[PDB]
Amino acid sequence: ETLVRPKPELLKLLKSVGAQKDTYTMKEVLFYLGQYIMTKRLYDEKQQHIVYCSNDLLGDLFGVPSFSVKEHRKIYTMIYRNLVV
Amino acid sequence: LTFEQYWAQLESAA
Repeated sequence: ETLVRPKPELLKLLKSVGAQKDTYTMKEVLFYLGQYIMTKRLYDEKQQHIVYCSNDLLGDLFGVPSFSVKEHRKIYTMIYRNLVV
Repeated sequence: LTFEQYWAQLESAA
């Protein structure tokens, strides 16, 4: 129940999968981000923890062409670099 | 799918 405020690019990402608010729980931020990635089918078929985000708004937010969903800290770090504070 | 269960893991930290 800590609410965070996505900076504009993160917000745009959330809004492309139906997000309506200015603020969000982290669980919400991940929810939408998870949906975007399933939706756009960005995960690797065989190795489904691999996400290819080069050439995508998600790539702009993250600053990498790919990442593993096992790199928990890395992912939360990207998000937390993209919050109004 | 496998991606949903790696991602579900991710949500436990939040």
